[PDB]
Amino acid sequence: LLDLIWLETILPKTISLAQMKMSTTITSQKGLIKLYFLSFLITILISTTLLNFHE
Amino acid sequence: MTGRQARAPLQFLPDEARSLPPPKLTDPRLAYIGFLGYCSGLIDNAIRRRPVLSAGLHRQFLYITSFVFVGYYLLKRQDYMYAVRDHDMFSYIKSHPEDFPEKDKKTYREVFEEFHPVR
Amino acid sequence: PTLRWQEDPEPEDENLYEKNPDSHGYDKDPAVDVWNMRVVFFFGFSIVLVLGSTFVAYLPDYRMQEWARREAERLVKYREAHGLPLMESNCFDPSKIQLPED
Amino acid sequence: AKTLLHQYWDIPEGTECHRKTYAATSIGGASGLVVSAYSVALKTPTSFLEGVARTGRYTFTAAAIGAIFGLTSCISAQVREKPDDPLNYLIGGCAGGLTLGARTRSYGIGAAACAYMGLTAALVKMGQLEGWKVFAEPKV
Amino acid sequence: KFYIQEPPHGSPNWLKVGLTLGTSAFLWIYLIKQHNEDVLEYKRRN
Amino acid sequence: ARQWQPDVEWAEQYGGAVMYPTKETAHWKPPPWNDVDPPKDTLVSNLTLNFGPQ
Amino acid sequence: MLKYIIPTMMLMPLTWLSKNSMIWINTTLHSLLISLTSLLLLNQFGDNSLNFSLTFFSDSLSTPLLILTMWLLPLMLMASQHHLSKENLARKKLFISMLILLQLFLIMTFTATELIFFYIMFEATLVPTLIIITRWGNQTERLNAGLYFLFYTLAGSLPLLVALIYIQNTMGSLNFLILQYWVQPMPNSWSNTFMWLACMMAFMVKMPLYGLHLWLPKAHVEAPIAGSMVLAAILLKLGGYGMMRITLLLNPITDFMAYPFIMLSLWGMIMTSSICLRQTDLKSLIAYSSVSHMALVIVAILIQTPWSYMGATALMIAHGLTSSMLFCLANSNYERVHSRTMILARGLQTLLPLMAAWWLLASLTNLALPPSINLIGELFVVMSTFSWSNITIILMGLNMVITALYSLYMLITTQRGKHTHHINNILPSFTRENALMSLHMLPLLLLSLNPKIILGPLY
Amino acid sequence: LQYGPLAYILGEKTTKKMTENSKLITVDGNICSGKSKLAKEVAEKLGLKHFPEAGIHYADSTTGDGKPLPVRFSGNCSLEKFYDDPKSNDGNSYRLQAWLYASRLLQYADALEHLLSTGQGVVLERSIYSDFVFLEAMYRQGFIRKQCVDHYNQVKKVTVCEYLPPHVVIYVDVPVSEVQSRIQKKGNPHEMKITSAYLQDIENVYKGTFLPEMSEKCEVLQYSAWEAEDAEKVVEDIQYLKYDKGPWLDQDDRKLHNLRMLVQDKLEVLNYTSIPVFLPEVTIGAHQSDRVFQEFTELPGRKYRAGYNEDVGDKWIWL
Amino acid sequence: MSLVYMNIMMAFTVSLTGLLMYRSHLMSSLLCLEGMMLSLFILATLMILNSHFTLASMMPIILLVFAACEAALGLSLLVMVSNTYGTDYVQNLNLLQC
Amino acid sequence: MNPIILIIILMTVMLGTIIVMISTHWLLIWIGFEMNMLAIIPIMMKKHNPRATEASTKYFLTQSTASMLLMMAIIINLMFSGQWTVMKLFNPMASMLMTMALAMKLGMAPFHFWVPEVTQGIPLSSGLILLTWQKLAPMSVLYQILPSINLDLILTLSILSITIGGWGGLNQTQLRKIMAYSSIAHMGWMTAVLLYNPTMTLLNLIIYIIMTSTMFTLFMANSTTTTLSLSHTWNKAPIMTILVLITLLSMGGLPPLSGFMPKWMIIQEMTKNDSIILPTLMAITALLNLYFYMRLTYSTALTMFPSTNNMKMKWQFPTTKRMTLLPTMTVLSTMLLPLTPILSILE
Repeated sequence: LLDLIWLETILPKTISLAQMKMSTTITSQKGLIKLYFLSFLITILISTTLLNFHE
Repeated sequence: MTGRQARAPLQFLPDEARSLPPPKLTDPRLAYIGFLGYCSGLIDNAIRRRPVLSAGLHRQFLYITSFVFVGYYLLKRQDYMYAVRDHDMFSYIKSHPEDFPEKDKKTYREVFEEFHPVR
Repeated sequence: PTLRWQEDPEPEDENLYEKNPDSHGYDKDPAVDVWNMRVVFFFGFSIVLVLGSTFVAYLPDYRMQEWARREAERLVKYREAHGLPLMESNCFDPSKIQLPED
Repeated sequence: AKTLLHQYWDIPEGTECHRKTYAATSIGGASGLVVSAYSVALKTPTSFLEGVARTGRYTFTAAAIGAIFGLTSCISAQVREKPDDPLNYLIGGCAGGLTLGARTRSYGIGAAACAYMGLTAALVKMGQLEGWKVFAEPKV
Repeated sequence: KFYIQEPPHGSPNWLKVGLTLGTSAFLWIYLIKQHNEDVLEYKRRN
Repeated sequence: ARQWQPDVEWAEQYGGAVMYPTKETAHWKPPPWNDVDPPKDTLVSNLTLNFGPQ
Repeated sequence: MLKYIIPTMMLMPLTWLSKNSMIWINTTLHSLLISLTSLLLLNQFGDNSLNFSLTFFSDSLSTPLLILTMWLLPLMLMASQHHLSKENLARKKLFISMLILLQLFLIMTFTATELIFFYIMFEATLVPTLIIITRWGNQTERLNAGLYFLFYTLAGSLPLLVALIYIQNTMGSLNFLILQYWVQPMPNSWSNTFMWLACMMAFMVKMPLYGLHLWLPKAHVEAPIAGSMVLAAILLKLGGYGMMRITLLLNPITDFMAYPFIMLSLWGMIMTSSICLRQTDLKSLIAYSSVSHMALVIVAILIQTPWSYMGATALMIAHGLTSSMLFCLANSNYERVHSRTMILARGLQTLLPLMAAWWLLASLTNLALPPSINLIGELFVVMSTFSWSNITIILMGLNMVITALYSLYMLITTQRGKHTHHINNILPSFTRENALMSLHMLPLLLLSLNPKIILGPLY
Repeated sequence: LQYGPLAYILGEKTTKKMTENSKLITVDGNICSGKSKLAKEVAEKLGLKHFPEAGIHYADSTTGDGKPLPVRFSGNCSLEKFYDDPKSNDGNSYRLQAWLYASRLLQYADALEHLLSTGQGVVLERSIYSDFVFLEAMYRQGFIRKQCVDHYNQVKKVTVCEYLPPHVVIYVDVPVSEVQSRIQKKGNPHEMKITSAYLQDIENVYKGTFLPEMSEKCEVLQYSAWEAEDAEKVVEDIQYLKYDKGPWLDQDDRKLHNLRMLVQDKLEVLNYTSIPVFLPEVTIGAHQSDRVFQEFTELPGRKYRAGYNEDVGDKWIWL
Repeated sequence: MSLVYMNIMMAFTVSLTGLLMYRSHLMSSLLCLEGMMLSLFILATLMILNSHFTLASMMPIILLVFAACEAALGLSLLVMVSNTYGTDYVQNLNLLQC
Repeated sequence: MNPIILIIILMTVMLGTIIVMISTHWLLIWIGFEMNMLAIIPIMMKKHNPRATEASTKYFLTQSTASMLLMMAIIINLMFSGQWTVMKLFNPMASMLMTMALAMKLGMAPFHFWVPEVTQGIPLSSGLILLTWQKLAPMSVLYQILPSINLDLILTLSILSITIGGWGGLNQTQLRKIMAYSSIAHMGWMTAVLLYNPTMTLLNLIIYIIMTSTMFTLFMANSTTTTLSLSHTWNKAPIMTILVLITLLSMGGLPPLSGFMPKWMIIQEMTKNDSIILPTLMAITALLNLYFYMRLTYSTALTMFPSTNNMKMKWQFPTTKRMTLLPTMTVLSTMLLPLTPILSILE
């Protein structure tokens, strides 16, 4: 228990599964470019009204 | 650093560089560049399936000549750049006296130290 | 109806004996094995091992040891001869000090 | 916005409660609206009703994270009265992580959320109390 | 010997190797001249 | 040669379209080696016109 | 020490343009010449170090470790045939030149002035061992072993660089002598604790500490023998060397934040000495043995006593020698039975009547038999830790009992009593293997006669 | 050598080497009938270069010396084992088929490269389209699992669809019993051991799929068994052949430049030979590949860029 | 502040949002690019005429000749897209999957 | 595609980048970016297939909308203080729009969704030349307009660009998308240091362009798009293996190799400021973007996959491609650790 399988579940598993989930949510996109320009739109609006950048 | 000889835009070396000594013979950095040139010749013989360390000796001497020449000019410009950095630093030292005070170097007779004895 | 591979059943027990039972440890060239015997049994045991043993048997006074012996002998003889207590405390001068006072 | 995260730093620490907790709910709901805007712009939820439902889930969960964090911060600061140690916000980050595990209805992800959120929140208070500047000097 | 229908090269030309050796020796002569000029300039200015 | 070598199932892992599968990765396909996807037929624009009687 | 550096650069291309059936004698002879050359350096007298223009100096923190590395190189090399003998001449030259490059960066690492240069040469030590163990590891997860190795050593060792740049631009240059002379204590703030935690944590991962020691055992069971001995002896003792170098600065807060690390290393020492009792896979027993001894080393380093540092370097040198030897005998047994598993290879008392004597002598040096330098190290560390807390001697002696128990069990299990009468392929032991035995242990006993050399700079 | 785009621009052209002698005439047909007899007759009576039997060791014959290396380096086809027993679990049909495909693609590129080099036209036998038909026929016999046919079909979709077809196809038709009589009279027992339904499927596919799907591209000359062995009539029919159909009439110049500077440096063509799909009959494992490549590179002729290979020449390695 | 500048900046921002969100026609995307060209044109020209800075009236003519040749390039690309497919929809571009 | 016309179009790419480098007038910079776009469209579609058509479509739309947003920034700049010098700006709103237009152009994490799409379907020559020049040229403009940038903008884009280019790179079993995600990570690094000492960023530009040149030269040496083909180029070409080993470890950033001099000098002149938590976060993410390099190196040379034959046929024909300048760029990219005081060659 305490050495092998529990250290393999504390350090490598949590990090590795977090990187696996973030990779399989980021790169798992399809080719509808309307979505990417909507991301551009919400990036411009979050830059204007959420956090001040000209101020 | 921003020029500070932002007048001549690509003066590669002024007459200001002709007062410091150039990089001398058998300095170790140019010898390192020459060994890197020989390694470039070795791997160029390696890729083209011709025998390594053979039949490309004019290309060996070509690569060594080219890298030693380029590294020589780079060393010259390098030493000029560090020299002008040093000289501008010392000009700003000698310019403003009062922002750089001589710290009154108290000897250890009176400089107290917290001790915290470790056991 | 499937194999997934093609390679041969390899290797075999290529015994380093059954050919040259006089031979020493490594591979099948029966001259350079004798040369390896020569180099690792003259340059590991003959010229390195006992020479290093006699080098560490006596080298100069590593970390100033016998110097420290004789200097301590002479200094304790001094501090017997002058009657002052040997190894007075306060190695630094008790006058040459500045305590931060209240 | 920088003005209301500065409002979250504006409360003495210390306690002026209902206000620190409302600022925490506002920050969490703003972050949840950000993440819900990304997740509705990158998915095509098909259709608008499910988009409203997903945005409601992400905003309500992030605001509940902010609420529970502000609650346990306020209570720990009232009880133990120590603005030096960030151990109060260590407890706060673990409480937020366990409630994130409750809102996702898993246990392993919740325990990892306790660990990571507790350590990062203790780091935030620890670096604020010693003083580590935000993003820049920007001088030399 | 052993080849069929040509050796493509292996028998080199006699302009490329002469060109490379010529420009290499030329660059060596130029850098030696550069170093002599620089030592002369340094010892003339200081 | 008695040493372990990577094999057909490691080769199947390090291939396909993307490495790590999801519930949504079935729509991805490995790319064509020509990088060409030829076949489609466009004859809907065989557009008619009645050059008529009058 | 540039007279040590430039013959290593003049040894490598000789192996490249060495002809067939002549790589071996050339490399072995010239590395033994390097061993006499290494023996010339031992001169460290009295008050100061022995310095050399800016890059180089020598202390007894570095001199026996350097002699250990350059003595270990021919032993390393002569372990490293007969398991790549049927491979190509070019790949053989590539492997041997890779080991020579690794030795070169190790000498660079032990003869370092600045800790920045120490960091560069630290991950220069890191890089070739990756390629060696992952290419020639000879099992199905040498991949996983090399990957865990590289990611733990980078991901621990990396913020150490940022802390070193911070010490650079807060105290001027980073000579060890200036840091002896310009140091000042940094009190119990929080950022002091973070900088100390980053530096010591990088080294903790290199040790390995008990929290992150899953690093080691895959990289020992899934490596060739040269990289095995390099990995264990020189990398773990290099980590301890680096901690001994950096801990001269930042004294006043280690009393406040060393209490988790000492505790973790003690209880992990007990748990690791218990876990290397009952496992299979005979190779791995010595791996967790090395984990247990380096945990003892860590406790010794951080309790900050001159007795503790003398015993620490003694335990480092003794365990490097013993673990390298015992790895080589494990490779001999794996040459015999093609197993790596413990309970299969049995007997070896009728068969191989003097290979058993080297197994016995190695396990007795591991046991801390009293002329072994292992016992000198363990004894000084026990004296210092009983001065440290007056009750933690029970964990020390329980470690002592269990250590003798598992080492002697590893002896008598496989190598006391009955062949399984189906092995029937062992040949009598080669002169090469016995040559590696008498190259391990004769310097151990002849160092055990007059061991005043190997004790630390606090002589 | 020196050929490229810079030599193209600084040089004249690639166009003015046309026409009426530079052409791809391709006599194809059934086994044991359409071979070197009629092809070397037309190579005689037309004044136009020829290529021999494109078999296993053509890749040996194309470079160095033309020595047929053994089947550990040029195989592992075992053609005589294929004619003895084409049923083995260990894989003997498809490795032979893919090797024939790659070697015929090599000789086809040789023919097209020498055609683009100024002329003067070539006569070919048993090109790669016929190899496609050959594998489809021995799949109809039931000798290859259909997944591996799909592998070959993916290879054929990738490679040939960016090249040019030949100019003319001269088909030979000989029935079953006359092929059996000629293959008796040749005397090879391994040739006799092939079965009759195999030839029947070759006939069925090679008449009902190839000659239809030519479809006035690669204009044809379909001769029977009784009307053959006359170089005069077929060379007269080739000079009858007005050149008006197919992709060869419109290039214009630039795609010919692409083919000239693409067919050279033949590993460029060989990029798409092995895909790989990993093929449980084709992929040789690691150990065998290692010792085969080493025991290939200790041959004295093929030893690292034979133009610079010591003990073969070229007596100039500059001291 | 010259109040007409407000409506022209408003027209720019609306043309930008129209460029970003779009239903199916890439033709309409090129069309909103042309409109955004016109918006920057009119704003820069009214700037130059308020300033009387008539040495540099190069902004209008050169900005719109360049952005119009950009629009011509886009139109030829749309010709090629509608050639190698049936239509020019945003759908049937989802191949070359990321 | 007549080769004279190809030399013309390459000279116009050179001309667009030089016009960007050379002027003080803002409209000339916009002309340079636009001419770069116009000529970098037909370096793509060197083949026929419609993958290149859709990639050129997506690239054209995003590149032109970034250029128009930059023109908006210049026009609002001259609504305010009216000068045609490339200097410190005089509007925070125009600096906002200008940084976001350059962020859309050279690739940042909210703005990078076109980069693996454009690099997937195109040939390697077009991909190499667009990565080199389209990540070169706006660094000149950024170097010029650095004294008037809100640091939150560049810093947030740089942090998020490094972590997105890291997190995306772990999954792709292609090669061009691995290289594109690595490009996004390095552009985040090359932007993150801009407001502190830009000699670091421009020397990072030099080193990154040398590295990408060696990478795409070693992939022009053998037409490989998957790692399966990399294993078969292990079995057919042995020196390619150890060069992929050394250059992939150099893209990793390991100290005795020359991939370290970019990162560590950046961390030096970064942590001479009071930012410590951010360099340790960034460099832990630079530990994160190394695993796909490790599995790539495993698939090439450290392990030996089973190889399809017809390499038995291919062994008679050596590597008879063309190499741009492989050995010089290689040993300049790999053995350049001890020349860290060639930092100051730049200015």
